[PDB]
Amino acid sequence: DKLALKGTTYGMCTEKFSFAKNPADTGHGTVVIELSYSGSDGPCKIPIVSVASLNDMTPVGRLVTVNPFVATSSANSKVLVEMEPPFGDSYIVVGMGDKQINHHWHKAGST
Repeated sequence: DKLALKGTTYGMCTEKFSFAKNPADTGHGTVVIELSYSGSDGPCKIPIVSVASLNDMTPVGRLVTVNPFVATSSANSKVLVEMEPPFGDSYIVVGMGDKQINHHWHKAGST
C-alpha cells in the first residue's frame, strides 16, 4: 500500500541474481525479465546497471520497475523486473562492489 524510498545510509547487496528467462518486450519499450534471487541475506538493493552492448561508460538501459531492490519477503524466488533498454544489443551487469556478474543480450543486428 505505502512505499517510501529514502536514501539514508543503506547497504545495497543482491548479487545473488539468477537469469530464469531472457528479456522480452511486452508493449512499447517495456521488457520483462525473470531472475531468481538466491540470497539468504533477506531484502537488499541489487546493484545492477543496464547499458547498451559495449557501453559501460554511459547510462543507456533502465529498469522500468522500481529500483532493482529486492525489498520483499518472497523475492527469494524467480522474481520479475522490467527494463526499457534502447533497440540494439545491451550489456547489463548484475553485481555489487565485491563479486559482480556481467551479461549481454542481442535481439537483432542486420543492416
